Amino acid sequence: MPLAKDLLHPSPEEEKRKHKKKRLVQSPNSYFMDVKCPGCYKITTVFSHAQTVVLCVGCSTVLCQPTGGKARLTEGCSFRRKQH
Amino acid sequence: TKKRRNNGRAKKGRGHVQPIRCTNCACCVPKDKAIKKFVIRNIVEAAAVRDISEVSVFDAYVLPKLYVKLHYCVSCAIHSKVVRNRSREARKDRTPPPR
Amino acid sequence: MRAKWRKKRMRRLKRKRRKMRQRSK
Amino acid sequence: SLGPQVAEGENVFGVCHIFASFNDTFVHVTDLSGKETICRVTGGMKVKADRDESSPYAAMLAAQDVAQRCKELGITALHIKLRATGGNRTKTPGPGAQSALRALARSGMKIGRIEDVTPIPSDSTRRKGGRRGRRL
Amino acid sequence: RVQPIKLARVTKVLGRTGSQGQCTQVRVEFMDDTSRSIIRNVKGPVREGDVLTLLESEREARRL
Amino acid sequence: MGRVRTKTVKKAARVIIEKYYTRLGNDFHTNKRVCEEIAIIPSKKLRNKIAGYVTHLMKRIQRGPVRGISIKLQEEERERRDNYVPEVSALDQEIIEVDPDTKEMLKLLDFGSLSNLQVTQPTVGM
Amino acid sequence: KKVVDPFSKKDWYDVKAPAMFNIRNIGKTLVTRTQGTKIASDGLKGRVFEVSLADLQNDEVAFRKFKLITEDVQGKNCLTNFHGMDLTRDKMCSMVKKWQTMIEAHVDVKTTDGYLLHLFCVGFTKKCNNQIRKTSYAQHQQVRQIRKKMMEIMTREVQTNDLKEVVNKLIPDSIGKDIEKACQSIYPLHDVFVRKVKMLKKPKFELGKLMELHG
RNA sequence: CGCAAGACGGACCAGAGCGAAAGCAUUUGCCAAGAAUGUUUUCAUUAAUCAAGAACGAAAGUCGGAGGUUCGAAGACGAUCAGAUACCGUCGUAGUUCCGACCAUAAACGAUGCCGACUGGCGAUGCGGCGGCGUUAUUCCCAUGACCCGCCGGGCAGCUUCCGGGAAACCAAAGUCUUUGGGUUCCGGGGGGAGUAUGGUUGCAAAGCUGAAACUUAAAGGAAUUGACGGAAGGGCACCACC
Ligand SMILES: [Mg+2]
Ligand SMILES: [Mg+2]
Ligand SMILES: [Mg+2]
Ligand SMILES: [Mg+2]
Ligand SMILES: [Mg+2]
Ligand SMILES: [Mg+2]
Ligand SMILES: [Mg+2]
Ligand SMILES: [Mg+2]
Ligand SMILES: [Mg+2]
Ligand SMILES: [Mg+2]
Ligand SMILES: [Mg+2]
Ligand SMILES: [Mg+2]
Ligand SMILES: [Mg+2]
Ligand SMILES: [Mg+2]
Ligand SMILES: [Mg+2]
Ligand SMILES: [Mg+2]
Ligand SMILES: [Mg+2]
Ligand SMILES: [Mg+2]
Ligand SMILES: [Mg+2]
Ligand SMILES: [Mg+2]
Ligand SMILES: [Mg+2]
Ligand SMILES: [Mg+2]
Ligand SMILES: [Mg+2]
Ligand SMILES: [Mg+2]
Ligand SMILES: [Mg+2]
Ligand SMILES: [Mg+2]
Ligand SMILES: [Mg+2]
Ligand SMILES: [Mg+2]
Ligand SMILES: [Mg+2]
Ligand SMILES: [Mg+2]
Ligand SMILES: [Mg+2]
Ligand SMILES: [Mg+2]
Ligand SMILES: [Mg+2]
Ligand SMILES: [Mg+2]
Ligand SMILES: [Mg+2]
Ligand SMILES: [Mg+2]
Ligand SMILES: [Mg+2]
Ligand SMILES: [Mg+2]
Ligand SMILES: [Mg+2]
Ligand SMILES: [Mg+2]
Ligand SMILES: [Mg+2]
Ligand SMILES: [Mg+2]
Ligand SMILES: [Mg+2]
Ligand SMILES: [Mg+2]
Ligand SMILES: [Mg+2]
Repeated sequence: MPLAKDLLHPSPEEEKRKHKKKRLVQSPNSYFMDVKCPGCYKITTVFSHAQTVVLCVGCSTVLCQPTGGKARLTEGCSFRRKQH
Repeated sequence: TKKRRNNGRAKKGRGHVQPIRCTNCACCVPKDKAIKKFVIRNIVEAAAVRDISEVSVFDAYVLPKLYVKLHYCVSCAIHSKVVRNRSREARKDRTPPPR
Repeated sequence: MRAKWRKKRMRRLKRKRRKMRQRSK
Repeated sequence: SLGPQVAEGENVFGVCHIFASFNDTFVHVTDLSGKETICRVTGGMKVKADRDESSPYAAMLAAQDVAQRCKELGITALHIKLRATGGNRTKTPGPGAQSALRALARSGMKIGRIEDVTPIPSDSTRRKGGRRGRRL
Repeated sequence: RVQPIKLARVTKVLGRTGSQGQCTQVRVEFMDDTSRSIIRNVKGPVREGDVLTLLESEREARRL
Repeated sequence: MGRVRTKTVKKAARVIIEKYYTRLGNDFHTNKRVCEEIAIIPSKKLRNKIAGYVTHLMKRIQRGPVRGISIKLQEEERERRDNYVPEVSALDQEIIEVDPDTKEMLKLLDFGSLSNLQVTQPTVGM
Repeated sequence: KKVVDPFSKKDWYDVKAPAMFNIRNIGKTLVTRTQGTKIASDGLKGRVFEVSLADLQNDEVAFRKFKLITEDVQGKNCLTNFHGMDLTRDKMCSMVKKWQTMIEAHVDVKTTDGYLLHLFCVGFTKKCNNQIRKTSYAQHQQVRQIRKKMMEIMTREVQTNDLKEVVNKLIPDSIGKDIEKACQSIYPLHDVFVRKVKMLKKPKFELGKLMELHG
């Protein structure tokens, strides 16, 4: 801290290290993604921190798993961030 | 006036700790306020080790150690010169004495 | 102690006096 | 005082049980099983004042008195089991301990495997003395 | 209850112990097996190298 | 006994050596005469103790330098070693080579030659 | 007993060890010879000898004291059988040190014989070679899982065996050697032993089964 | 060598953890409870502090059963001493332990009400999450665990300094205060008489809660400084000290 930091224009890489509530505008750390299992072929889109066992609408018994944070996928291929 | 920041005791974030008896006084002090000492020494003395290592039945024998854990009340630990009273600012050293 | 024992002595005298009073009446 | 029918090279083994309290010290000695016993000498037999009953000299006077008796029968080498008082108490050997142990290595015997044995409790009963300890 | 005399030679003087500082700590050899060594407490003015005389070589005194 | 020279004996003997160093040899009986000539010591007993410390200091100064006496003949050999040293006519050279994270520190300062590279063992010190 | 010279009435004996051990001669005992009714062979049974391992195999470590009771005498020979192992004190006291976690377990089991054992185990977490934190503490669920594994392994290795095969595993301690490798994908656990074995119930005598061991 | 009983869970055990506080440590199982963390889930002011009232409340102590190993008020002796109704020693009742009812106190202490905002640096540490070069274990894997390097929450703490404050010891709060006002609850007014007298109330009892006045007095007290002393510690010294 230099006693002259300017707050209206924070660092584009520091603004992403502070907690989600504590940056100039609030912004979630979650995102949406299109999972694509091997085998049966559908493009079901899942939340990141899913906390539900989702299913592919077909030939899968499972598609992601709940954890303390981000869901862990079994074999889901693409999972592109959907970027809107 | 207050003499120690920690009241001469380890307890923080706790209500009670089970006591423990001194080893010579048989007093009754908290397990975190007592003065502990681990002692590891040969079962033989260093004067005798060359005589006992001379009349073994076996050729290679490394004699056993004696492990003992001691706890002292404060009065008995000061009467037995285990610790000494220290200068006022020299009271805030936590590192154990040099070997 | 001297506060402890003062308290104890006052307590025992108070007991004696209360007994005397309530036994008188 | 006959012994085994072999005495030439090998060593007929035994066991010591040095009990070394303050107040007094015992040098026992038994056979290899512990059950049957041989001469037993204690520091208070050798000295005539209570204050001396545990001292390095009273212990050195006892170790020899046991060594001569054992050598008289069959026992040439000895195993050692060293005892403090134990049982919610001192659990450190008294002043006779070191002194009796050297005093039979010097007087003929041969020392075997030496071990420490003293009753240590897993949280025993309440120790004598009072909550404020035995003050002096 | 019977032990012969032993003759030791002083090899080093350690310090002057005793309550009035009267006796002297000293380390001795044994003049038959120079391998042995004990620490003894003498009463007169020892120098270095002179032959003491021990009436019981088995003891080893450790303070005043 | 004692024999702990006082600070009035250890200050004469320090000035005298600074002023007269080329007379004060290494024996005591000649120094006992030089000191009697140069300064005024108002006693025989003091004169001898001063001239007896002078000899100690002289024996010591025929080794390395002592930290109370600045003599002329021993300054210049330090002045030399500060003016230059027997080691090099070249500089310790510009031709020296370094490793990553500094190539990019220069990539934003524009350097392009005389370097090297080695990505260090892959976790912090152990 | 202070009648004249009670040591001129004693007879010496031998003491052998079961045929798993190399040095099969433990030592000697002694006993008052047969008198009015207290026959000596009565007095030579139920004697427990505690014998370090090194005086049996001659090639293994000096801790691991075994115990041997006698069961019958055959002409100045005391024949003995397994009774339970322990560990010497100082080895134990010198494993237990600060900034660690001492994991312990125990089970009750039978051999294929009626020998009802009561085992004990002990293990200590490891400071990994590359560490910097001054402590090597385990959580509680990891401890619990390790205990489950330690009880499970230690029961398999006994239930399927006769007394002789389990003693043959105890001699080099293959048990702790196996557990140290099993519990390594939870917490490295640098030290594992079988600190004690107690014999609880033992079946009928069967002299012939005894002489199987000493054959 | 073996049997029985009751209490106690050492070493690991830490300026570590959990709980509203008192308090809580052998294994395994069952029962409900909880903080923190993650969230692009839901309701939409539901909140803070609280007279009256209410739950828990160490040890001792009371009442009725069961038990009774160790320790041990009272007590009986033995020493020590001028005396010793004490310190020390041997013995020993109530008690100490469990079940059911009472009791509501403690240096119950961080001697420091609770809720919210702002104001320096540094390393560690327990829980959760996220990112990352190696090493390591299992099936060669991936997943996961042990380690190593950072970041984010909230937690017990520590070092540091002319932020500032204070009578100072000292405190990152005991700061943002004569440049005085974020919200609200309990409570102090020189020292003693005195937590006494009395009235009420609760309790089987022991006692708790609420609680005066007459009268008497120039000080009682807090932090720090310099001495003198100590049957306190570390060095050193003298035949007006000793050996
Ligand atoms: Mg004070
Ligand atoms: Mg907490
Ligand atoms: Mg608190
Ligand atoms: Mg408390
Ligand atoms: Mg005292
Ligand atoms: Mg029990
Ligand atoms: Mg335990
Ligand atoms: Mg914990
Ligand atoms: Mg109220
Ligand atoms: Mg209670
Ligand atoms: Mg009670
Ligand atoms: Mg009642
Ligand atoms: Mg009863
Ligand atoms: Mg009495
Ligand atoms: Mg008196
Ligand atoms: Mg009396
Ligand atoms: Mg008494
Ligand atoms: Mg008693
Ligand atoms: Mg009460
Ligand atoms: Mg109540
Ligand atoms: Mg109160
Ligand atoms: Mg209060
Ligand atoms: Mg606040
Ligand atoms: Mg973590
Ligand atoms: Mg933290
Ligand atoms: Mg200031
Ligand atoms: Mg701070
Ligand atoms: Mg702060
Ligand atoms: Mg802090
Ligand atoms: Mg404030
Ligand atoms: Mg303010
Ligand atoms: Mg404010
Ligand atoms: Mg007032
Ligand atoms: Mg007055
Ligand atoms: Mg008052
Ligand atoms: Mg009041
Ligand atoms: Mg009233
Ligand atoms: Mg009322
Ligand atoms: Mg009433
Ligand atoms: Mg009032
Ligand atoms: Mg004051
Ligand atoms: Mg001193
Ligand atoms: Mg003198
Ligand atoms: Mg005089
Ligand atoms: Mg004299």
